[PDB]
Amino acid sequence: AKSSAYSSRFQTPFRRRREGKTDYYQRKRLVTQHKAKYNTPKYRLVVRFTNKDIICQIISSTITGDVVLAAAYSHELPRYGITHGLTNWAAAYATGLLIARRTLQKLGLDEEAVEDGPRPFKVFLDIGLQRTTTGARVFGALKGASDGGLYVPHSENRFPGWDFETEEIDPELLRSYIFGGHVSQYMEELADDDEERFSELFKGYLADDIDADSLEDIYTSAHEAIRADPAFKPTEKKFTKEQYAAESKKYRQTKLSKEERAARVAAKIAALAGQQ
Amino acid sequence: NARAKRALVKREAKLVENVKQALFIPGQSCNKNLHDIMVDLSALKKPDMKRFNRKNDIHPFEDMSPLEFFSEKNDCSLMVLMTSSKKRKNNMTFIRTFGYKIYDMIELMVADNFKLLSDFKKLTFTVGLKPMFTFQGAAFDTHPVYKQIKSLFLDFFRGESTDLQDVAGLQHVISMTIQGDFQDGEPLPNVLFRVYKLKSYKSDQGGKRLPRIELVEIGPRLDFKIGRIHTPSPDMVTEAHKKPKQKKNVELDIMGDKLGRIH
Amino acid sequence: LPVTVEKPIPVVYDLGNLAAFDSNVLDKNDLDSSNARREEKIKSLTRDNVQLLINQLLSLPMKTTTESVGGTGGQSSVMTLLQLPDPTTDLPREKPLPKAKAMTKWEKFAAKKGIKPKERAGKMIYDEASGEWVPKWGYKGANKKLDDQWLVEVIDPRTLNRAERKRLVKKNEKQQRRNMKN
Amino acid sequence: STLIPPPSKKQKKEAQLPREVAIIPKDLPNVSIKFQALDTGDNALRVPGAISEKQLEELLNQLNGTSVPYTFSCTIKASDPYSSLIKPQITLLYTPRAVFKVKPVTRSSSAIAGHGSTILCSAFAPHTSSRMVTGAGDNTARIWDCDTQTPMHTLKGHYNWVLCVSWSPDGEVIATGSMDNTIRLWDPKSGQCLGDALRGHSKWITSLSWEPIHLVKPGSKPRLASSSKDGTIKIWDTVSRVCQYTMSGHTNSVSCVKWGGQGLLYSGSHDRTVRVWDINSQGRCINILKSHAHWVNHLSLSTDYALRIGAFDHTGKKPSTPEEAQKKALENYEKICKKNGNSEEMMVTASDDYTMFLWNPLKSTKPIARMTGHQKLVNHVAFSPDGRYIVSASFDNSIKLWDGRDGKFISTFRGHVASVYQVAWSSDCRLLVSCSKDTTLKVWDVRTRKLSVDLPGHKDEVYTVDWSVDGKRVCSGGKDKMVRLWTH
Amino acid sequence: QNPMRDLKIEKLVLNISVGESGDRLTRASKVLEQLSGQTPVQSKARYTVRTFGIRRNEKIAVHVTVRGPKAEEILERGLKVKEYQLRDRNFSATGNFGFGIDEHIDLGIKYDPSIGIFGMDFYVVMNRPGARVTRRKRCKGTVGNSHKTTKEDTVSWFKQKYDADVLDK
RNA sequence: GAGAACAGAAAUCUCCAGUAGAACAAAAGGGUAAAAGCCCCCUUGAUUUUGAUUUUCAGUGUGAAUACAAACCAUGAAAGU
RNA sequence: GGUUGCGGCCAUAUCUACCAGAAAGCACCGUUUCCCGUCCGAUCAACUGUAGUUAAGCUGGUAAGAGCCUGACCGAGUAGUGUAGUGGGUGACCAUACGCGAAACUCAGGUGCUGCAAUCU
Repeated sequence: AKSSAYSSRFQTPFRRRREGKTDYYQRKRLVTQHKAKYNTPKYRLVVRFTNKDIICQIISSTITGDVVLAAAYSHELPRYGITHGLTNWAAAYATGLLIARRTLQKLGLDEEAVEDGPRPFKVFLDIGLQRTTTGARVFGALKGASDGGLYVPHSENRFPGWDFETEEIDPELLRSYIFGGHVSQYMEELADDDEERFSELFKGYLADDIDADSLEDIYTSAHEAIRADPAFKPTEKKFTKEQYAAESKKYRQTKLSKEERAARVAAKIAALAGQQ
Repeated sequence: NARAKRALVKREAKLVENVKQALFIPGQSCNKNLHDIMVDLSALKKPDMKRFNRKNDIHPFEDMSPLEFFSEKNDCSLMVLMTSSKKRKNNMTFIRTFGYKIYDMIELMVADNFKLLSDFKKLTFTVGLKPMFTFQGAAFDTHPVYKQIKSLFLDFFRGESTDLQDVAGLQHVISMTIQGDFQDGEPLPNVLFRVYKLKSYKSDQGGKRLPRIELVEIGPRLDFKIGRIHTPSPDMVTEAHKKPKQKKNVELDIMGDKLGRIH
Repeated sequence: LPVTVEKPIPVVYDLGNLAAFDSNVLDKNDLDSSNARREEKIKSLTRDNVQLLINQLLSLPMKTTTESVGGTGGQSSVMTLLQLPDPTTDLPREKPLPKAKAMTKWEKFAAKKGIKPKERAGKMIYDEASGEWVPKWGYKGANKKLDDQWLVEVIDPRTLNRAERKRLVKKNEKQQRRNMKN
Repeated sequence: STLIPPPSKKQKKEAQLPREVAIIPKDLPNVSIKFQALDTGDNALRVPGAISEKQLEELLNQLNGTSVPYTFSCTIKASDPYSSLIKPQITLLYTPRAVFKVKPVTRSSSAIAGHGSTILCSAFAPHTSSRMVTGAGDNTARIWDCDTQTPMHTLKGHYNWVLCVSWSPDGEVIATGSMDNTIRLWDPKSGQCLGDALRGHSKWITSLSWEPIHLVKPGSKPRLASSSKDGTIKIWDTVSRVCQYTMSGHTNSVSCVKWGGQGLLYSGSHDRTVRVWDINSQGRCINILKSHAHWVNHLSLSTDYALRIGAFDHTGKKPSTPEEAQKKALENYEKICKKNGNSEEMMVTASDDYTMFLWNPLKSTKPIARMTGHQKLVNHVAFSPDGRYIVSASFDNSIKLWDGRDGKFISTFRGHVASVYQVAWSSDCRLLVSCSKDTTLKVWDVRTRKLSVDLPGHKDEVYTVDWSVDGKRVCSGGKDKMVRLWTH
Repeated sequence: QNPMRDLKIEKLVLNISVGESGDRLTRASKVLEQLSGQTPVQSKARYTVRTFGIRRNEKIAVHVTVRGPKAEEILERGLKVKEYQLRDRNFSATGNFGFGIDEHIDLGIKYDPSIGIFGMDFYVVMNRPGARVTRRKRCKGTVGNSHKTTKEDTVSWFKQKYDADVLDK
């Protein structure tokens, strides 16, 4: 029960805020950075997590709406040899390490800028709507391109193994989460005790005969493989675009014309007015 | 108790003044097409730009008083009104002020050969950079209309003042030309207004240093027709041109070193 | 692929506002509205304007710091940025110059008797009993010790101490106005 | 803070004028040019237009018919390499590039926790820069996975300060010299105490050097040189882990040791004296050197960076057969050995008589040059990785630069505030890192004689820095118990 | 058709409104402590009423919210005293509902003459799977109408198990 | 508005909602919404250092105030503020 | 064409009322050892992609719904006012003129388009 006078008075927010996706307030700082010092182009590292997927992009800032310099996906990882735990802590480091080696190759510093020249490269990090909790896997994406070489300036507080009462960080516990040892630990925590849930979980490892000690060897082997080839081979694109087009158009309900709805208007007053 | 005070400090007069604020206002006679010129003109004035949601019946060369009633509120020295009519079609009224008092105004009818940014072969752009400025014609410097127009968009688009600048920010340029030469007695021609984004080329005859610059249209392709003009009082002009004011036989060397010349 | 472009009129540079001023003859019918051959007449002049601009821009000195990690308000060492001159074209100033000066009637009295201004050192006095510092006003101020302590040593007296400050606080507020008038 | 004095009101008007496009207009005079290789050869007299050097490189590369790019230098008084032609026939001085670029180090990784004591020494593997061992004030050593910046095999087993370490230049074995008497050999992959500790010195270990790759037979591991504070020098086996001999030559503590190029050994000691030792005489002294008036610190050899890396390039590609490695280390040494077609490796001695002497010990017993100029004592002296420039580090907060040929003074890298502790080179012979007693590190272009970028970031003094062979990463060690990896 | 959208319990609200702060307030928390196991939470006084004799910011009520089957354990033993019988009103239009009793010792709890006798506020909220879309931070949305709950589904569900009764329609 | 025993016009608890009759330090044409509202977390402030206005009897390379700017400082993972 | 992220304009994008939605991608959904966080694994964290579900979200479609947008000579050069004549008028204010100059009202139509990147029968 809401009045029609209110139906004129309310102000629609932005669709991108009406969808629960973007804070412009946070984005507003990411537009008006300093900027009274210099004109330096701002680059934005956007990281997003859906379920069963990891998206990481370097995104520019464009009046047209944006331009994306590079993109990295969690489903690019079976190209490099990871089959399960695609959304874990470790794949975020694998995602973060990937996109840096990838974007350096198109940058081409290995493998207009006059008067020196080389110019190392910085991107600032988008947070998104994710809660800033320490040890969370979002900052695992920060860890990768850092080791990849992208200078995203930051601090180490949200890294896992950050002590509370003293400002100390554990590199040793950090090493386990990079190689996913806690998973392979909790594999072994569930293998000996309560096999029934362990029957449910880890089933692809049970399908592939993959044990706990192998898991640490999986990533580390796969790391330099990424460092060998980050070069973004995109898909073979089966069923080319018109084949995707018409099949969706077989499930695609259309509006009616005014010439139809006038017959639908005239269907009412003959039925709902002229005494049944 | 204290939050608002900083806003009042932002409204303070100041020796080194801030970047002047533009204000985009839809007038009463507004349509879709003039509305989208606003947005594609807004892109150069990102971030410092505000809009309304309302039609606003203001006749500027009739009365000026509600304009300050906006301007003193939103602390915007520069104001843009939207108006199209039978006589004065597509008139984008531009206002410079002085201490929330109207310094001057200008009517600017827009021609119909315009392009929006979607009309262009779509290129990139980086939001909120300083452009470069090119004025082709001596009549910008001589003729008092175009001196004022030169006085307008320099004080409209430049944004931040600096002593120091990265190469990487130099992406785009704004080009303004008067439509051919004319005479005092020939009608004031239209405004050839184009915008490019640059492109480097290692050209090998400038050697290690100098590139070859070959532009691409990005737009928006626009043509302005001049209407009438309000002008400031000369006493106001002197106030709007004043230094903040902030030694013989006395020199600093390198390393300080206040010296005294004898003669 | 050649770079250097001449013009009939020496184009004035204003590098402080990053500006370029061609003053040459603008041919009319080249700039005809219905002329299809227009954009090249626009662009070729413009890119020859721009090419000359950067040649002055690249004729400038530049900064090379040697700082590094956590460059708080500066450039990197790999950054090398253009030392600009001043904007010579005198644009209209937005707001008049704020000179709100008075003698405030104290400075007059400071002018006659040469009471120099004090050091403006700090808030903290030293207390005896206890041996702490406990600054003068702001928290546990030396002012409001009398109203909080527990005896009197000869109608309440402590609210009178509140009252006499409310004279002297408002005496600032009364002396605020008259110097705001004059 | 202190500030630069500002530009003047006069000077502000000066910059307002439009000025100075470097047109290089036609640019048509024509002056003749002479080429000269900087080792021995002068080659002819030609006259093109005023051009860029990329054409000049392709002018010289067809003259020999190379397909090897070169560096060009000229106007030599005052040493100023159309770029030269604005300064005033003309003699061009050319020299090879060893074409590779190492990017200057600006930022870091994180600071790395670990052992709770000071850091004494560190070294990269030559085959990859992801692995790097550190010597600690703790009883243990530490190997780091530099990619993850995480510990790989916290390495227990000594029971005193692990003073000096080294990597086996093929990439197999790690030596760990300790403050008690002990040397343990190590495997990087396993992190296990490879047999018993090498025992037999009676005082602490001073310096450890490996027998180089291109001398050891194919099918044999390289041996080790050991110098210790009791004056003894013992040449150990790795296989049987029993030393071959002591040598009782020097009197005081032996400062440093290097294996020679022509199968020789070199020993600076605290007897103000350097001895020349030969393995093929079963460890027998052959030449004694008497120049210094105070005792000798940190001798180095010309070709040592080649002798350190052991048949890896900057890419670090692993060779297959031991004979191929016998070729490759020989190849890489020969590229630096015979600059003048001559196997004349050079040696410079450094000591606390504020003096360095230039030596050709095989050819003569007379020193070539007496380097002089420091005020406090020199500490750390190393050649350039092409074996061409000699740098000198000292306690007078200054880093002086010398020629490698005649011992001529070049310049001084002023800018350090406290005593310079040690320096290290970039692989492409351009950059130069240095650690000093102050917190910062400073990286120096040898070509422009200038601070590239000062880098702070530690918390305290810095004892050890080292440069990665690929030119990628930089490890650091000091008192503040943290490891900091520095890179581009 | 409920392929997933069955009708489990969200949580039990245990609540005790004590008009004063003090030992009558703190024991009421200790009543909730020994019952719920968790630490309860204290509602402050919103404004000044003074007809109850109460002013603003007085830490008036204590309450605690329990979820899971642990709630359902506690939920039965009040219905034990309520004898598996609830009345008409006693139900939201949404289908959220509750009741209450005095004498908290009627279920489990020993008398404990040093803790006194309180009465409790019982309340149960209901949900179907999918309610996170109204509860999650990112992409916050609104539940469709067919997926929503009524009193009518709530009563038919509530008679069904717990052996319960309608008690005047 | 629909709900929950004691509990009533007013005690707390659930759901629907108020374009907000959120309180906005202000007063307002207007707008802030993952807030400038509410709550929680972390912390000084009257720091130093020199070119513009002053005042000096040890005229006192400033001795201090005052004006400006810079270094710093606080927090935030960061952008930043 | 569908979808997904980052977006631009920010109602033609909303609200209300129904219905439909292959594929894929989302989502709901599985879990509580670790990291993290709550009165509460509800939220947030982690984990899993296994056990399930397209039911909601979402995406279209439907409603002479509410609102909202454009075009038109829609009022309309109207109101109004500038200016112009020793006009008329006891006043208040009215014929001629030539300058600006509007809205409400009516008709015509509507009901998000778009940027980048990636992917699906």
